[PDB]
Amino acid sequence: GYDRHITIFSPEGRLYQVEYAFKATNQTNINSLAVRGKDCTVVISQKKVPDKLLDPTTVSYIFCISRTIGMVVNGPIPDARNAALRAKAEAAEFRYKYGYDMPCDVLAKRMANLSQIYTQRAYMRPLGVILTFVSVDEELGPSIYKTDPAGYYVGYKATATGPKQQEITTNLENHFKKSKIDHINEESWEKVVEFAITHMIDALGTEFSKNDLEVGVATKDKFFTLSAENIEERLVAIAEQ
Amino acid sequence: GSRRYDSRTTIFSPEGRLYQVEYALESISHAGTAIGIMASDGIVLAAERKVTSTLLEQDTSTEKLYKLNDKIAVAVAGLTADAEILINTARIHAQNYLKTYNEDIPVEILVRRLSDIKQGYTQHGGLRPFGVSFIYAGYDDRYGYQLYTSNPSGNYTGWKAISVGANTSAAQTLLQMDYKDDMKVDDAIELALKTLSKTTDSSALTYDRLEFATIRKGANDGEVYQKIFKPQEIKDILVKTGIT
Amino acid sequence: QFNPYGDNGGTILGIAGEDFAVLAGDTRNITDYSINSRYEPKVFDCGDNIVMSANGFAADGDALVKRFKNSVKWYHFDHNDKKLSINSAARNIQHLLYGKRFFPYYVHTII
Amino acid sequence: MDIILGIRVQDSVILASSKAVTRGISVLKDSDDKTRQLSPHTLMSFAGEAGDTVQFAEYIQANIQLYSIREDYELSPQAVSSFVRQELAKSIRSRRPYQVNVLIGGYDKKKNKPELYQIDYLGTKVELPYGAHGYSGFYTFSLLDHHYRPDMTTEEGLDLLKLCVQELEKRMPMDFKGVIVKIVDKDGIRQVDDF
Amino acid sequence: TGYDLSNSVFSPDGRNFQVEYAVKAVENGTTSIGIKCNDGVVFAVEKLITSKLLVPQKNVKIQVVDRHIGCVYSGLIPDGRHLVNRGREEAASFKKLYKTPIPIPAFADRLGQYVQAHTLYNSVRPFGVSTIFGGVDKNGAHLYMLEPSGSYWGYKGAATGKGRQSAKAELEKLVDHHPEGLSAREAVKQAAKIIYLAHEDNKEKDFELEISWCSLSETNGLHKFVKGDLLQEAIDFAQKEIN
Amino acid sequence: GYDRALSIFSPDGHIFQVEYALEAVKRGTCAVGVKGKNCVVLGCERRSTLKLQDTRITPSKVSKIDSHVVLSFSGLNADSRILIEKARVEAQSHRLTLEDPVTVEYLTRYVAGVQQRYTQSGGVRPFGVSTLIAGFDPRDDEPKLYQTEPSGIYSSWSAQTIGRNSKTVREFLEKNYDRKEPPATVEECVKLTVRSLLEVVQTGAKNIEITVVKPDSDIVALSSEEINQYVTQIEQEKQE
Amino acid sequence: MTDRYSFSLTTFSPSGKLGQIDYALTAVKQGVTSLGIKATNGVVIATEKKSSSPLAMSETLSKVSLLTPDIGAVYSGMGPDYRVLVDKSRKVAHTSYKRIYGEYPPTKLLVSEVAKIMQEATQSGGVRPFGVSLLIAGHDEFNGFSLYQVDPSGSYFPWKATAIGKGSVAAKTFLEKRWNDELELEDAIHIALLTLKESVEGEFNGDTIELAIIGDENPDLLGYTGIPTDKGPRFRKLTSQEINDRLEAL
Amino acid sequence: DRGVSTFSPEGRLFQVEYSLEAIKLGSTAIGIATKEGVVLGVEKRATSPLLESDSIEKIVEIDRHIGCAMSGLTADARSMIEHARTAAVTHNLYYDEDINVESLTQSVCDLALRFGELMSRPFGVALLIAGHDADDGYQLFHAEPSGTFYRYNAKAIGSGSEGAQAELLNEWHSSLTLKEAELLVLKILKQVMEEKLDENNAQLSCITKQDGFKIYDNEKTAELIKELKEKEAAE
Amino acid sequence: NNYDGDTVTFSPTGRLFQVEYALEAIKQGSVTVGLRSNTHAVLVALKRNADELSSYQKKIIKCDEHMGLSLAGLAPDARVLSNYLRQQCNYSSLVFNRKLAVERAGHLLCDKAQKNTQSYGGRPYGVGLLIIGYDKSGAHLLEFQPSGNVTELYGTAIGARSQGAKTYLERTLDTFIKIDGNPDELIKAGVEAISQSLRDESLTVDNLSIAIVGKDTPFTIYDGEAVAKYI
Ligand SMILES: [Mg+2]
Ligand SMILES: [Mg+2]
Repeated sequence: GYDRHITIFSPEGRLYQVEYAFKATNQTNINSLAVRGKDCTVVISQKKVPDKLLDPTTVSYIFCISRTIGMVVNGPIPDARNAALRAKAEAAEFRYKYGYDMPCDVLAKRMANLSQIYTQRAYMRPLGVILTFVSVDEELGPSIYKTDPAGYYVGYKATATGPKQQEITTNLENHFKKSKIDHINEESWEKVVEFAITHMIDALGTEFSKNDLEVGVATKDKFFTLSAENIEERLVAIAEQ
Repeated sequence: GSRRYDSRTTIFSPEGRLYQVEYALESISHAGTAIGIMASDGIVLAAERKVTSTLLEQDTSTEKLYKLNDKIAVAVAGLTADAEILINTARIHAQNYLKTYNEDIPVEILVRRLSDIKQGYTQHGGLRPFGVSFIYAGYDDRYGYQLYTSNPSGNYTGWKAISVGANTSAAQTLLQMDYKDDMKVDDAIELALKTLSKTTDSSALTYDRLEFATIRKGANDGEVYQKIFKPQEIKDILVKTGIT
Repeated sequence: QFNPYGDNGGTILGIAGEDFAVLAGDTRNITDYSINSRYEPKVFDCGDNIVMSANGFAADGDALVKRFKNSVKWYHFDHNDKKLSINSAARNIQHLLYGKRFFPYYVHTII
Repeated sequence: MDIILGIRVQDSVILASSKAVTRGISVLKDSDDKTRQLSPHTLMSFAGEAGDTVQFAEYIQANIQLYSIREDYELSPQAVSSFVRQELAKSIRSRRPYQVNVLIGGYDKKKNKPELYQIDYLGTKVELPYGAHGYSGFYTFSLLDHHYRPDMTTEEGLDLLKLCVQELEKRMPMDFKGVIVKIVDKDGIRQVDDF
Repeated sequence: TGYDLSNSVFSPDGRNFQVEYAVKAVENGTTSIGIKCNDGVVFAVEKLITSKLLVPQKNVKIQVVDRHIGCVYSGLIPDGRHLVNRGREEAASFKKLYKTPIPIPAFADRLGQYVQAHTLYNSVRPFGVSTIFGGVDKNGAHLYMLEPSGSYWGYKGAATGKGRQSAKAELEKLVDHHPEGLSAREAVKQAAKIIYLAHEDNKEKDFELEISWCSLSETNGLHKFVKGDLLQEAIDFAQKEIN
Repeated sequence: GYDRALSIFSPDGHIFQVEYALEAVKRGTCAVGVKGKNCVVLGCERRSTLKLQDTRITPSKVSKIDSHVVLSFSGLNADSRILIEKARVEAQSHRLTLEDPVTVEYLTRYVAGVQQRYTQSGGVRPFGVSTLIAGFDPRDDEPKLYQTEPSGIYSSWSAQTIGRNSKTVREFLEKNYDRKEPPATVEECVKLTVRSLLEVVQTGAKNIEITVVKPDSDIVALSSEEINQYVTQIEQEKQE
Repeated sequence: MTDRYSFSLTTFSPSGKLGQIDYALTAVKQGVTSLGIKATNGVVIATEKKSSSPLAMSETLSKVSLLTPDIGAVYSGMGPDYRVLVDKSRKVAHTSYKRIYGEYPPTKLLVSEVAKIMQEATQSGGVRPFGVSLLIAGHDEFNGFSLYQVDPSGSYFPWKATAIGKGSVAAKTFLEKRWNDELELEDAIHIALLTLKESVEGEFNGDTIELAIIGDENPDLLGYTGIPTDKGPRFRKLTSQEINDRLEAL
Repeated sequence: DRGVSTFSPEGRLFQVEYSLEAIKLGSTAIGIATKEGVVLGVEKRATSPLLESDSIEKIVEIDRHIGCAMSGLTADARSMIEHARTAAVTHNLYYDEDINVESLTQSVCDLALRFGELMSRPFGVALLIAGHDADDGYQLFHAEPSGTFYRYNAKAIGSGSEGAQAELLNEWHSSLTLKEAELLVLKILKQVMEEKLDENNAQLSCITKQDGFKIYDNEKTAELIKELKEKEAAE
Repeated sequence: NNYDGDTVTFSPTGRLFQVEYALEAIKQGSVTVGLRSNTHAVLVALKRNADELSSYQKKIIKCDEHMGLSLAGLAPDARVLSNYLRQQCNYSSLVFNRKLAVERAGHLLCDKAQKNTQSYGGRPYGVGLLIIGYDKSGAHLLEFQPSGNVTELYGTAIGARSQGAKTYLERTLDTFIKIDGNPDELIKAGVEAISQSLRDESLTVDNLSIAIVGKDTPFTIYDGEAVAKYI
């Protein structure tokens, strides 16, 4: 069974190395969530600093790819940084060649096409990561596009990734079946962040301090990540229920 | 390293055979039978297709019979895709000879270069051979009408009549039986069909499972016409010879 | 336009005796009408009882002397510390010079 | 080097090629054959830059001899001329082009007809009743235009050539030390061993 | 199985066993630590003395990158050197284009991406080292630790090799009992002690201590070796604490 | 490019891919060569598992390398074409630079060199071909017959055979060829050649091919016609 | 030392099977059903948009792709493989045809190029075959309307009508019953919607069904006027609404 | 399979060790080195009586002052001889002098280990390189496909070599004349060859400072076989 | 076991078997000793003949006037690594007019050996080297191991039975380290050390090889009649 070691088909038409790369996705034991406001796209990921010897500021799975694009990674950090550096390089080059900022969905497709190649060419292993790209695209508005080791990508109303992904998904599914719209009908990104953290707490059934979360926000013409204090501020407002 | 996953496509068995060539030949033996018969006054190419659905498009089609130039055609047995790679090579190689010498390529020289390519895949590069056998039907002004076959090994030989694909043992016996040198084209056409009729693996041999082509002396004298039969003409030549 | 060559003047002189040989040269280095140095030696001991001067363009001269001195070093390494015959040295230098046949060392060599 | 002539008659091709080889001030040689046999019934004469002409002629000769062995068959003069043209047309856009003009005189055994091809160093080919390269044409074409007839015998062709060589010896400033003449017919190539 | 015979193969768990086998060679190595201090970082390492035939002071294991970065590693020494040589090329090329000497986080990712790249192909072996490195950039001090997987984070303190667990626990003490900051000269002594404490596990042979430091106040933001007097001071402080 | 070492040593000190290349030769249709006193003859078995062949256009089993040297082979037909092509190119190249056609020994040494190169090059298998190379050195009337084999070793032979049932006919020639007394006439040498094939060849039919090389590029192949006249004659000489 | 895989990962087994092509075809068999029908005045290709999550916006993932203004493709099997094949198919239509002849390639010629790319993945060093079968529907001035199927081997065949993936056996039987050589395009759209209902388990409406035609020229879709001989694309994706319009008279 | 350039647990290269087995299967070759010259002798071993024995070339000239005897896969030696000749002729061109026999050998031996994933396998042939130079006089070298070369007063290689070498160990002294060495090589060959030694299935050569490297004609060797058989009848 | 197929594979314990197998070829190699004072550095190497008719494999190679090494194991690999070292010494001389530090020769050798142990289709060097050299910071001795591990020592020995010499030198440390200004006394100590690694056969004229480099001594090799003085 050497069809299990490289990206060639099994007799039942399967790529086991692609399947096993998906299992590496959950190896960090982190859950991430993404929703769209009217004006913004919010990404939230669990932040776990097990070791006290770690400098907690250097522990992040959210990346500022471009001025406008943010990317959160579910999977081991070396593959995460590999993917991040590439997408940064690809978004900069796109700008230089074509004279406008790389759209979220185009970078997602590009990174997915790169992922696809590793599933077809044998000497390249797939990366054990799922890439969730977020921006407020100038043509398409608030955008979530997500990439997997299979080289699959699609746009999302909202999405979740990690071990507890299914619980977070059905939680969000139920809100939208109810609220009956594409997005979180909210003015400020601050209240869409609050929504995101809330529905994460409900689905996971666990409580978050300011150092248990990582938050990224995409608005018109800048994507930024919140400090411990900007989250702490946001958690404190969630207390008023 | 990567050595672990290498089949070594270009090695000898302890008996001095090429594993991959033998297995490619095994592959071709399950392909629709193609027959070439060379008459005094022309050549016939008859190819039997695989089981075909009613929805499959009958007329605008040619999976088995391909034109190389105005004076040369091939019947294919094996992977259609592998054959088309080798065909476009041969078509170019024919056009290169024409541009260089301002003369149509002699049939053997074209057959040799294609055979020499196939040979290359068996000796170097660590790639699988082409799972294709060809019957070359062509005319040139040195040897007149010529029939050749090439197989995945890179071997090629000349023939008065030959089959490739399925049931070639059966077909080669039937041809060896009813073939004679003086035989004219219309006799050779009839023999080709009679042979497929007896070696086919379904009961009815209808027009829709046949590709047919003739290279005739028939034209404005001294020049050679190359005819790939329309399905109506295969229906006519099947009724004419009373197989339907 | 960049001229890769120059002329540092100087003059050299080799005379062969019966059981000795002299290789002499002035120690003046010039460009145009200026003196660069009043003592800049251009006659060198390359080892194996061999003396060498490459007079003309000092940069090409020093490059060649340096290459030949290295040639002596590797002759020892590759041929079990064998002494390099003056005739063998001469032939080696021909191949050094002709190695740059289409971009010559602008020097007059005497060993 | 200097003068090379060709004339196709009834059923042969006659190539005349100057014998002189001049290196600046001195005539180094007075018996040079500016010709290679490409196949038993195909002859090429050449003139142009020193070294390139022999190098090009011998290179063509080897290629045609290789083809003969491989196919056990002699290429038609048309095919050889087409091949040679392509080699020159190839070389004209080279880093250093071949500086060689050629006459290809062949007897096409399959068509029982003699053929003369004039190809310059650019790869400019023409089939001609009679041809020359360089300055040879300017003197002889007036004589050949007049006296030439498609149905001449070989000895008639040689006589018309004798006239051509005489006019050249009269009006050419350069002494080309006479010509070596060769005939290409159904029986192959032979040399008229004086003129 | 078969999953562990080729580098860059995912096991059905989702692991690269060859990277995990690389880690075993790291754990098998001598102890090495980094202590991040107020305005700098300190690197110390355990050098086993096979024989009194080792010239003391003369088999240096800590390596400088550029002028301002220290690197120390545990496991396969050649692999560590090869990674530093790459780090030096990366830092030279960064300086050449951008004039400023390479920031430590920027430098960490250069090694991160390079080491990660040796887990991508079956035609290369992962790095048989964990690397503790860092120094002083324009944003203050950074300590980093990098593993054969290409995984790296910023640390308050870090340890690897045989004595990684004792060191790890001894670092944890300092983080708690000095929350506001540890001084450069303090960290030098503390580093000497922790190497001595973690020599418990390589009890077999006795060893030579080696410290380096990169402090904005004490070394001007340059990586220098702790030699002669201040070394002997920290050796003495350490002899006292294993009593 | 494919790098793999396909020809490598085995613990017993054998190179199996070379030895297996010889097995392919063993299977090849029989080929024999016999030195006359002023000629060489190449005989070749041609299998009759198939008739309905066209023999005007089927590759002939003796190839001209130049006008004065020929090459027959036993083994893989496709492999032989590559060796023949290279040898024909090298022959023209030799004429172009040395201004003399190849000696049979030189042309042999070249083909042998190609065969050897494929026994210690990455990503190639050896040639499944042994060759008989026969002819006359230029302006020389002493005949030449050489043998090459997939390993790349080559040597001169008074007479030699290769391919299937070659051990049978090598035993025949060993018994029927006096070195002190080579076949003086052309007919004599041609006869001994056919006789050795008839130990192995089944019928006299279109089963045998003979090519005869005389000095000064004098190469001609016999048609069934003229071989039948030996087959007829030797049959009627079995009446003891 | 990066790519050492310079040898075929697809070889002949003793039985003469090419393992990896067979396995790629197995991967297509598991794929969601797609189909195509030739009418006399058009071609229709259609497939089911099976969503991974209800949170996915399945208009973003397009399974029916424009290759040229007069050629469309659909697939069954591995979506990512299809995506990169559409990208190479669009580019090869330019590089090796339009940039030479100033016009878009005819259907069978472009199909020939796609097939060639897929054949090379079947033989070239260090790659597996493509895990898709495409249905390519297109029109060109000198061949009229045509429909082709391309398999992992690089083999292609022209069809009057066919289907591929999960319920292809079922659907190919359905199409045989209902196909005649006198279908007007509207009739073939209707038949395609019937054939696709059989194989579609869940919701069946304009939002779960992707359907494109190669029909009449669409001046309204061209983007400019002023050149009388550029009349615009024959390829048109039907809107969510346009599909539901026909699901009335179903 | 396994790497072509891999070590056995013993710490030896598999492919080198396996090539050494191929050389043991090869025809015998002997060299004796004397102050009057070096002698090279080989068993020809014609595989059939029909093959013309003098077409077997297992002793070969490199320069006028260097000769070569081979044993093993002799086709593998084509390129080793070619390199050696090129090296010798090249050195003369660069230095206008004869190239030392040791320097020649070292050059040939540099080829030997340039193999693996440069050629695909090591050479299946050992060489006896024998010559004269002014600095070190008459020399015999044994060049293995391991890249190692040893200098020998006398050495045997091939199938007959284990016995032949113990036989040379006995009879070699530092005061052997050339004629003695010629006879001694004929003696030890006849002793180890399967078939019976005559002037057609064995061949001699020497290198003298004076007349350089010469391969002996069949007539010259035949008379040394007579001289050998006569000699051994006595006592 | 399964993990000794090539150098690119780690064992589950985390070892490189191909490197350990390369290390093995050294211990099969004939013994060689290195030792140095503050003024001189000496190599003594026991040379191995093939048989009674063969020469004694030369085990000491000169790299520059101020540097050279002794080998144990595959001699062709010693040739490659010595030849690489000669070029680096030569490069430092030509470009920087600078005699190459013995400590830097170590680093370059280490980094060259390492490359062969990390990538596919390579093989570790099958030789260990002892590098002596008098440079700008006095006498130096280096032990090179084909894992890439290079160590600066006062003395050492490598090859067959080298453990004998290595313990003698470990004992005699303070005796030989202060043989400054005496070349012969520093060699004698080396010839005594190498004798701890003999059995049955012992040092003859043409089986013993001594090299010395130091303050006023160009790296030079002593063989044959010029070592009789030390037996
Ligand atoms: Mg892969
Ligand atoms: Mg013209």
